[PDB]
Amino acid sequence: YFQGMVILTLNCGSSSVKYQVYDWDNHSVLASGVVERVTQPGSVITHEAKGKDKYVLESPCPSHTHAVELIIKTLTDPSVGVITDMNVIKAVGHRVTHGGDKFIKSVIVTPEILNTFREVQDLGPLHNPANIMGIEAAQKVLPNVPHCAIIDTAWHQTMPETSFMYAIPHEWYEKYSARRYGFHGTSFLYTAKRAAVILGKKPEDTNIIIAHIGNGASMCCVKQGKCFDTSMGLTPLEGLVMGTRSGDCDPALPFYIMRKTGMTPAEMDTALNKKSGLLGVTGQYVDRRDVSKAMGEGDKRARLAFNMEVYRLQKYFGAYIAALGQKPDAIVFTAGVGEFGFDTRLAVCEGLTHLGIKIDPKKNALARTRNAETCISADDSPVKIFVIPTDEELVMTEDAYALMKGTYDVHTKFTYSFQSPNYVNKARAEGLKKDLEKKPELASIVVKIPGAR
Amino acid sequence: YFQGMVILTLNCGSSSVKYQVYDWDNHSVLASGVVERVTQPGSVITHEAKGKDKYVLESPCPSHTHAVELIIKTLTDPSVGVITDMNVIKAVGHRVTHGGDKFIKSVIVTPEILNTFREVQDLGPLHNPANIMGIEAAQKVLPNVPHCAIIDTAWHQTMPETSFMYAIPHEWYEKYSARRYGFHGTSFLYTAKRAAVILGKKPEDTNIIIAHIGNGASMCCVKQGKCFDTSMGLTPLEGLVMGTRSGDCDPALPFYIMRKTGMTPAEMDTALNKKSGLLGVTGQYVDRRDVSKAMGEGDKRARLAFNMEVYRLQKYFGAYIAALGQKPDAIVFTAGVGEFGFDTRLAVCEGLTHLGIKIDPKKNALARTRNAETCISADDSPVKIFVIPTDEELVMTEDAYALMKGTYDVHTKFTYSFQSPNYVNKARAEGLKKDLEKKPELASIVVKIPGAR
Ligand SMILES: Nc1ncnc2c1ncn2[C@@H]1O[C@H](COP(=O)(O)O)[C@@H](O)[C@H]1O
Ligand SMILES: Nc1ncnc2c1ncn2[C@@H]1O[C@H](COP(=O)(O)O)[C@@H](O)[C@H]1O
Repeated sequence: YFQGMVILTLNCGSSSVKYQVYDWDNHSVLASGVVERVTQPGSVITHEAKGKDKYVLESPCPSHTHAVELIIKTLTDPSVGVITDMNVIKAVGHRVTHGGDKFIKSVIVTPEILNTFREVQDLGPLHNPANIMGIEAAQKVLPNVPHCAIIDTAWHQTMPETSFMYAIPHEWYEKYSARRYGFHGTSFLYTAKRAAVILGKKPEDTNIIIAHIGNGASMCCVKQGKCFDTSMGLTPLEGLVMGTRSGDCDPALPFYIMRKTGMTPAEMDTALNKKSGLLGVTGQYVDRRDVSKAMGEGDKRARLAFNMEVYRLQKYFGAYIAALGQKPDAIVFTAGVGEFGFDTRLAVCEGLTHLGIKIDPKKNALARTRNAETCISADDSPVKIFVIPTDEELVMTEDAYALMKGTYDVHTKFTYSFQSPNYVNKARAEGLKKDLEKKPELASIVVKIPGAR
Repeated sequence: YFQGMVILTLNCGSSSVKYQVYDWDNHSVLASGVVERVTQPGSVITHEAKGKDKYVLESPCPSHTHAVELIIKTLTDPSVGVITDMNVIKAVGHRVTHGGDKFIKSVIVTPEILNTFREVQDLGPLHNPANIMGIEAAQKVLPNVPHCAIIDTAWHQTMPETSFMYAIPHEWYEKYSARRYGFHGTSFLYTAKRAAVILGKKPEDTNIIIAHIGNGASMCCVKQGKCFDTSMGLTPLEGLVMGTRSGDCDPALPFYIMRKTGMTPAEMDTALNKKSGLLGVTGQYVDRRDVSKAMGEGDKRARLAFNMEVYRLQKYFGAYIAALGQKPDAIVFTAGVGEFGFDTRLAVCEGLTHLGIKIDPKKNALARTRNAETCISADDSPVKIFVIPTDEELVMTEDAYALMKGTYDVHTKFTYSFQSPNYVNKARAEGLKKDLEKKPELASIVVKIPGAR
């Protein structure tokens, strides 16, 4: 088939470049991978091409430009590559963490757009610099395609002022744009649209609450198909318990500790972002699998941490049920913990039965796959409970495709491929076939989508 | 009658000493008042004796000892006083803001207890110093009676670790006692016990949520008659919108602002505590009456601030309904806004009808008095809604009396006078008679107490 409508997506950190290559016309992920230790000794690419063994190569990358060059060379390599030449790529979608209130939707990057991103860099100091370095690097390597910014905060720009304002001097909002922004926007967008499909409803008629429980974790209250409130804040620090981030805390507690320790703001910021959360409570574990395993061995710090995560999730679900002003149609679990953490889901939902959230423990235990969307609520639960594995890369891919084509707009005025009842994820469909060979009962909880055939 | 069982209560700030004199055997408030501008030029006492006109005297008070001396001289004055001599006072109850996790209940002050309070002073740096100065001052003036500490954090010491732990390095808890403490403890204790009486239930069987909405504001989740969670934190900064405090905020937002402004921790702490909240949002108003009046004049900043307060209350009610694991028996409004702010109560409750909270707008509009406990829910509301004017001074009085007598204990093992169905507040009963002359319909919403006669 025609193989020339390919989209590259990139997510660049201070030390890494993650990539995916998507063939739009064949609706297929051709490859994904990561360059690690960028700007450091020992830079290395791990490249996973469809249908092939993992490829690993150490090659120095003192800059993000070297990392993007290594990716392109690997993608076009005759033996390990997946595209014939670099011109197969027709657009690049870049993750940008923070758009302030200057960006409500994805954009094609221009010099003026880059200047505007510099005006908001101070809002996302731990993330935006490397995101922008990745844009600048890829523009040098792939100069003849549009480079697009898909912005983690943009989804949440529908929040009303009563949700996004902090109770702080109004001058801090007016002069420094201090307000709630929220993150995980591409995940919430994708999962909100999938939830609407599963419910058989137009998005604008849906009222749902989504928990993106990854290493970073946040919740979104979706009212009439739009973000109404979300748990992260000005920065990704606020809200739920996370792997290494504190989430919610008395704003004065960091001062008490700074006085006690001698720490200064940037290193209190790093303690709250890199030494807190599950790692802080347990003293050693970041991954929820390790917390759950240690709890099962008797580790009281892990048992506490597990329960703190559960309790804060319960409180946020209750808060956002209140904020909706009505019973939600559904709650949604996504990201790694949401998709695999059956014990977290059980403990959360069992504490919410008086709010209409009735899990079926048998269904919940089966939902331990990335390859299917499932319904784990009891048949008569007032509120449906869905596990919807996310697809942030697809949002980035489709935004870049639609910006290149000229049809992209904000989601209240634009229709995504994955809003179709007949949308399929080819790689996940193949993985599901394998999952069903080992656990045939999983088929009983896969969602039944109205209008699909 | 015998007039010699008198208890003095004191609440000392950096610049003030508030006092009340309670005749225990005659069950009557003899006087209350305040010395203002203590340690400052222009110190002045305002003294309100039962049945007399307000008395005001300027008299210099360079120390809290001078202020306590001025109070005692005023109380024993032949013309404006209320007691024959200082030895009529048999005990003194002092407000202490922060007890850390070292105090679970009220105590008679000894030198060793004072040393223990110094170990926790760093947890309540804006409040405990003046509280302790007041104890030391009153011990000099009234050396022959017990001085008792009634501690704002103690009520909340029943919280379980899953509620009180922050997701921070465990060393900060272990080395610096960093955890959630909560405040308004005397108000929650009193109102929780009154709610149990009104419900006709033993306290240990009650599950209620109390909003103490004063200039400072916090909420308490009372599970089986004990605090389970509360909205203030390590310090009084966390949680609800307040007159000048921010309440909840991304812990990283103060760093973004400090970088932007040059402010240092103590002055960021003061901005968040003294220039935020309603004052920060509106730019000029602290008192909810001014916010509501300005909203009614069209002030968009006041309208925003009103709505932010309402929305955060809704979220906390939803969070604490979730945390209870069951429908609450009742929600309770108290303190000045809770007792008079009918518009706040209406807006909060109308957004919670799907959680069983159904206000009756006619009843709500009548509940604008400090002199009665009322029920403002619709007759068939799943969750009762009570307005219970608080009485922090009575808790302080009774704790001091019971410590002096030797019968005091933590509230799960001790019975207060105001747990009787037949408990009466004499001054409020007289004020209610006057309220009913002007608004006879108020009588229709006064609570009907099981077993009262
Ligand atoms: N099987 C599992 N059970 C529980 N948590 C998991 C599992 N697999 C991955 N995770 C969590 O998912 C996180 C990654 O999620 P994500 O941010 O969606 O990639 C990891 O840091 C783990 O905490
Ligand atoms: N009539 C009223 N309506 C609304 N709020 C009031 C009213 N009277 C007092 N308040 C609020 O109550 C606060 C004092 O409450 P408290 O801390 O309980 O003394 C004031 O700062 C006002 O914001």
